[PDB]
Amino acid sequence: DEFYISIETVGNNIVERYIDENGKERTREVEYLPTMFRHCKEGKNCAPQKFPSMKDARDWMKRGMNDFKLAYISDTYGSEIVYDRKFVRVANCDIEVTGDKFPDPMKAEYEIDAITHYDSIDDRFYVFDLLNSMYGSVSKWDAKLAAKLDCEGGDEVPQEILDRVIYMPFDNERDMLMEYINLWEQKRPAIFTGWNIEGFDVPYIMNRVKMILGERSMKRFSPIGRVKSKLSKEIYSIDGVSILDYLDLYKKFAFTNLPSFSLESVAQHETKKGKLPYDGPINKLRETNHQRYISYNIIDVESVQAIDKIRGFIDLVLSMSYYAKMPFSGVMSPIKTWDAIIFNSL
Amino acid sequence: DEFYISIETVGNNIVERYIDENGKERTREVEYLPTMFRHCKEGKNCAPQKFPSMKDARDWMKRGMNDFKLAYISDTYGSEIVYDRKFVRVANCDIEVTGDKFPDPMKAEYEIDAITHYDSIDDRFYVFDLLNSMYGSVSKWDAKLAAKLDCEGGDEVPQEILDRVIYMPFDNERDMLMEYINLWEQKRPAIFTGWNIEGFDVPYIMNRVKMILGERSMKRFSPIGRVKSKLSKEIYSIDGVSILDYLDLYKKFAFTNLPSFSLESVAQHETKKGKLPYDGPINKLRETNHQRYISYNIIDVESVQAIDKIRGFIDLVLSMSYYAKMPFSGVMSPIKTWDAIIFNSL
Repeated sequence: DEFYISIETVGNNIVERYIDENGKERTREVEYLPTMFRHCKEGKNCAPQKFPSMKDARDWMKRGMNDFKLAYISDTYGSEIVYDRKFVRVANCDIEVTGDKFPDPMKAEYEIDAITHYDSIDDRFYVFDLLNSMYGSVSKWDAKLAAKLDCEGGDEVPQEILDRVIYMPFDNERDMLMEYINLWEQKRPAIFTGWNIEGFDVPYIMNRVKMILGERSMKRFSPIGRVKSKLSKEIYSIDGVSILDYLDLYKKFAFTNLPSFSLESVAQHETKKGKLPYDGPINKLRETNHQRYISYNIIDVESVQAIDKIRGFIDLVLSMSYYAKMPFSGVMSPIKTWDAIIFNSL
Repeated sequence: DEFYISIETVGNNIVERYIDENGKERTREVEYLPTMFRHCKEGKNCAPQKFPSMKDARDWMKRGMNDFKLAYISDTYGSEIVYDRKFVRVANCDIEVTGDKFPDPMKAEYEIDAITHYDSIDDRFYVFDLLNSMYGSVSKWDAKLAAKLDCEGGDEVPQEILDRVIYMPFDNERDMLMEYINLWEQKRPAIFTGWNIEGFDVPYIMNRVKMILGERSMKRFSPIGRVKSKLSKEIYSIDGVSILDYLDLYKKFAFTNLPSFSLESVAQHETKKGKLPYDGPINKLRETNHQRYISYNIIDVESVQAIDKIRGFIDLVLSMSYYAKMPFSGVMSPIKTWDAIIFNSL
């Protein structure tokens, strides 16, 4: 009851997102000067220390921004934090890109044709189906068929999954993308997961939007209007939203030693449920069986929430974060966490 | 009001050292059952999960135990921890030994000439002097001469430091060693710091006491009874006492750039007050110039506390450890701190 969701900074100012004292998520840009600093931030670290004066903090601020954020939090939430996950919007997507070669996210040359995106608040799987684009036009996915047995041409996607589905077919990619940005705008995720979203999905979505709708549209993913490409790889950061890959969480917090950390292997290992095999060039399954294509896509996206349901990692990130009184992204490393404990301790 | 000093375990038990309702160090011995456990206890950790019924917990017991410790602390110490330095017994010692250089702590051949041991609680430095140190019978030491200028035959040991020196002259090693153990037994340090204590000071005392006085005389040092080795350089641990070497704290929490991290180098740098330049020999200073020898000893020991007044690492240690609700030994370890936060976040 009164806790932060995001701590960003713009113009030497703090822009924070939080769930207020009546459960509504609000954002505020504060004018803020920290009261401590750590000289080494201007395997070693150093003890923090209080500024003597508001003049000191002031020319420091003009000279670790992360320590600035750590301080804000401490000043703003000095008491034990009381939080409620029901107030935190965790979303996770999984896209499908049909093309020759392979969908190199950096290049982002093929039209993405499927994006299912769960939302913990609504508890709905917003499915985005592109039935019309370069690799042939295709028919609308069918929820009723999707439920039927494989023997009867059904996909066998369970009902409560199918029941929370919110099908949205599109005539063209521009439109689908343009509407996906909208989903982000009106339902902005505090934490965004998935499985290798950081490696594939996120960058490929940013790169295709950017390439198709152009930069300006791409930054609309960020409520700060800040979406950057970091560099083999390219990962993309979306300010205002903690992008936390469940493949990373799973590898950091679930003692496994699996030969493959594929969605399938992990999901099969965790939920014990699996996906119907498919005798046919999977690389061409949208062409051969788009109905199945869309169901596989929605199964994948629920696998994550299932695994999370079993493992409770999103919950740990929140406990760990609110306790250390640090941004969710630190939980992902001893050093980051330890480094915040060092500062927040004094 | 009340905080842990030491948390240890005898068998399937827990014995706790602490400052009580009204500041007295006390020791509890509690029957304890873990409220949480982390299955992986048999950047890779795992999710903690509470136990709803002591039955389903006790059924798990016997199936690292610093899970037990971290848990005891949390369970027993709920609520933010408030602590005061004034009650935490912080000791620090430096010794002088004469014999073939770098008198190896493993071997432990020679009769340790002297030990000055400060005790934060009763703000006095304790000076143990070995007269009849094989090599030679020598004069007592005079605090008087030890305060008067290079111009005279004195060592310029500051007066403030001199008004604190309890001088204990001994005519044999054993008499001084037995009494040394006595000091610990009578004023058990919560934290035991020094400069390179871990490498030399400690393992030399333990092996001398073991070799010359025997095992149990060594174990007389631990509040419960276990002082153990690790071995061609053995490292000692006294259970019930946190041995925190200031050399390690300093490299870790200071951000310097010093060509040398010797006690001399450091103290000069910090206090900008160097030692009275050496004159004569070095190794025969016990003989040629004892007294200066003993004056210096007190000096090495006060420089550490001096360094600490400026740096504040002992503060950071109690802060971090109480903030994370973990034992003092984990503030040097990111894994350990992070791992404590994971636990305590539940």
